[PDB]
Amino acid sequence: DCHLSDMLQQLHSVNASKPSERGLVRQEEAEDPACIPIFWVSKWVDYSDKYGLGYQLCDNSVGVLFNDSTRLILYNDGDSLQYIERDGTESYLTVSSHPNSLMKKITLLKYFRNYMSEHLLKAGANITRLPYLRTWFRTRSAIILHLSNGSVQINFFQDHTKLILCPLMAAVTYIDEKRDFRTYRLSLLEEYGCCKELASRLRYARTMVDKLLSS
Ligand SMILES: BrCc1cccc(I)c1
Repeated sequence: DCHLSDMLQQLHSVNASKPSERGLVRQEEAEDPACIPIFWVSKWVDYSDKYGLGYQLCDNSVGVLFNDSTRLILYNDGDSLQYIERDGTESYLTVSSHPNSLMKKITLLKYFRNYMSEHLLKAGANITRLPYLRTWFRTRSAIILHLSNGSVQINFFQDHTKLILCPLMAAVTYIDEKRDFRTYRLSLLEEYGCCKELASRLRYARTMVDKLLSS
């Protein structure tokens, strides 16, 4: 299930502990820099009416989830490709080899790359295996991005805040409006509690991970 069940369990636990009602809140105490995620989606472009969803990961790699549920990933070296059919079957290729099979999808991918590079701002710019985008959807309030390493990222439209959930670390990273990165250990959030806004977004995240599992 790509650790969705695990993540669901970790969020029910933090939310059940009602961490914004704790009298003596020390959210600063729940931080843990040995849980900082390796990957997250730094930019994305929804062209899903026509071709699909383009994105860039923080390592500068660029991927597309095409409508046919195939994925093409261009590594940060500008040439090496990874290709995933619906089957999940992976294969590796290079741009320079010019594979006749994927000419069209390469061109599309380069368009997405071009657009993102010139027109979009990076997420989490001022801080320091290659997964692909498994699934995604968006509500009025947010886009939800589920990576194949189990990570779930939720980007909120209103205020530009972002959640990155890592079930393997049982951790949450929170990017605020001021672009500040903070990484928390979920269990420690139950103990030290947190602010009302991190709290409501974790309630929203549990509902969103529910939604992923009903599909
Ligand atoms: Br219709 C040209 C095109 C294709 C893929 C992505 C983008 I952004 C634009």
